[PDB]
Amino acid sequence: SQTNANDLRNNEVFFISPSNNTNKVLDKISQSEVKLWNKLSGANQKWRLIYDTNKQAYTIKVMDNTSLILTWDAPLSSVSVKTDTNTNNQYWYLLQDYISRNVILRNYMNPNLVLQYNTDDTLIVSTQTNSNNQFFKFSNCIYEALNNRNCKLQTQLNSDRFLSKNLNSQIIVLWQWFDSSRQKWTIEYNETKSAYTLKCQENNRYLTWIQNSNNYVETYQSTDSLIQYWNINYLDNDASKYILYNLQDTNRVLDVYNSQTANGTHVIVDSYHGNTNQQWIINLI
Amino acid sequence: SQTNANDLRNNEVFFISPSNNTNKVLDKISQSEVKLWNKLSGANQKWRLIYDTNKQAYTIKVMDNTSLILTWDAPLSSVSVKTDTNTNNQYWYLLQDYISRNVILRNYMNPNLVLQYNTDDTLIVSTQTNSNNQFFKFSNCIYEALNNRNCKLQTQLNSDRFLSKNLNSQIIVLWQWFDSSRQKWTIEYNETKSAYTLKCQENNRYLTWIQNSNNYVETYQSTDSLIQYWNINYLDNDASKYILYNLQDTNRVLDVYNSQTANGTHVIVDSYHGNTNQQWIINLI
Amino acid sequence: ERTFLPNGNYKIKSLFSDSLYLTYSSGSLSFLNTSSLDNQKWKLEYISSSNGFRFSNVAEPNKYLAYNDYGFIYLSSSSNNSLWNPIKIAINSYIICTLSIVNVTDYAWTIYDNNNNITDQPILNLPNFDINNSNQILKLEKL
Repeated sequence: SQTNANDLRNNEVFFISPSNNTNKVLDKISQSEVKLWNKLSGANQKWRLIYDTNKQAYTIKVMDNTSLILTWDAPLSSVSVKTDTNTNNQYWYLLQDYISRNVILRNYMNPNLVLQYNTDDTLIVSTQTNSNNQFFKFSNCIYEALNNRNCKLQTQLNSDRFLSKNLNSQIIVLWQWFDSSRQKWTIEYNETKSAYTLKCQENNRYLTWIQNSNNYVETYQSTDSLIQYWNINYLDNDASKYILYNLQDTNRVLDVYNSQTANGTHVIVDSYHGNTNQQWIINLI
Repeated sequence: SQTNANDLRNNEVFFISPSNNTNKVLDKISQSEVKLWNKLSGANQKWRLIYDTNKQAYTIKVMDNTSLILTWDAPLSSVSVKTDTNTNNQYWYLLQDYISRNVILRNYMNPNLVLQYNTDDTLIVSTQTNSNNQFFKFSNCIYEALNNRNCKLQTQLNSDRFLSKNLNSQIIVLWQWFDSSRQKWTIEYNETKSAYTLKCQENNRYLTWIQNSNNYVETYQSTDSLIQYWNINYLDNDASKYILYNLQDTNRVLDVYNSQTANGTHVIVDSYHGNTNQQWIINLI
Repeated sequence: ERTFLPNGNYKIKSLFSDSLYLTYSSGSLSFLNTSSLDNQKWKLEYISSSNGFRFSNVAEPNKYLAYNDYGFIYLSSSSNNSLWNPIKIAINSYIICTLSIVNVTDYAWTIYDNNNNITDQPILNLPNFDINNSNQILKLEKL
């Protein structure tokens, strides 16, 4: 409601909460079991949505590096997490009420059945009722954590190498921490682009792909051009690390050139592979 | 999908079509009966959504000035249009898939059941399946008809009195049709405001509420202020006539002063009542 | 409408397979491959005290086929929600109806299929409107 950052987009990651309690979330408590739990923002409480265009339904994948997905244990009424077997009981329609933003999770194998939370905080599937115990809310994890925050960004390559505007240049490079305004980035979600900008504190200009043979990122003036907008996402299966996809070409990502770590190493936009040099650790300043 | 204009907003009016055929729509075919029918954009094919915040479900009211609502004829499988009696079988959850924009209409009295269209164009309620015969698309009628179109606006008070910029003034008044650029208005939906502007062809300036004791409308240059934006909707029960609500105060509408019809009569923004001096007939040029 | 079902032991199949029979296995009720075992055999008993029939698994007396709050059919030592009206619609074909209350919607045993595949599907308690619905028609074979 108002912000579109919580919309049920493909490949986004969410907290899934009961409609009756914003302080609980769907939580993977073991290698097989899910339960409602107090919200801790842990990786085992984060769920990636992956849409299947043929089914018009989604797989729902836990983000604690286990790759397990929410599964209806047909013919029982229980639910689990388990390995992705591409079976119908592992797909869910996510069907949403426009005004309340409440969502049912309706199982693809038997769409009479939806996910339900009980008073004891267990999860089950059930035929459908008017009870709010079948409505859930979805909150985008990254928007919650990062929006309008001043942040520092480490390369996964080295704990003391940070995304840094170069001194006296627009070019963006890796540099050791010196507490510089050149190394501090305001992350802000743009509603029209459904993606983020990152504003250098030093000069109020933005992390931008400059498109030529070098493919450097530089600080650039405000623009509507997609080159300045970034899908900030988690690694495939792991919510502790980030990939920044450029909206101009989402097959390309923020990338430390040839995995070099020396001060002044160029940061660039290049084809995604998800290797260490494309992984970023973002923290509040 | 891309435009937000077809979102399931409270008090907006829609064509409801089967997901498999955009040229068929839900059609009130008689005093009591509903069927899918070839799309003709008649008022008996247009449906207002009215949300109930306690139920998180909607009544769905036909717009041919009969006030009847989509009704599940419990305990049978059939549906009809009937008088609004506040019973639960007349409320429908509208739950939408984000990417496809497809919607199920799930009955509030019995949420085991959803609306289904058959191959013979009949409508029933049914238990839930994986078939597209349970998915519907909603298209906002006014957006479809009027967006980016050059139009004239006739007061319901008189078949030959139109919304007209005065010669040599910015003030907008009623005048007999002269096929003048001063009487031709380009209606354009603004995604950010979710509302329309109306641009006078004579001077490329916009229908705007000028707040002072006169409360006239005038042509004014573009502004981001709500005073220039209008929710264009149909009259309560009748899609043959329009009301234009000003976004700066949506309790106030485009209004012919004291229901006068002389050439030069002022058009103003005033408290909604829905009488004929607030009703407008909008046609393409 | 029709009944004509004597007390006795039956197997229960759907319209989707000749080889899959209603069986009580790992605490779950579903349709599984044909066996000679007592867990895919059902005891039908008409009860006059309150009309309709009760189904019990022969490998498990003391508990009846009932529906729960989730709309699943399951084996219960009950409360009861265990009484059923099998409506005969062919030689050995039945809609198994809930008996409950008048003027409201009829409910019946419903076995969902994905293009005739019922593997791992439970039986659910869902609205019934006709005698034509393949997912609500069961064949009761006398033993």
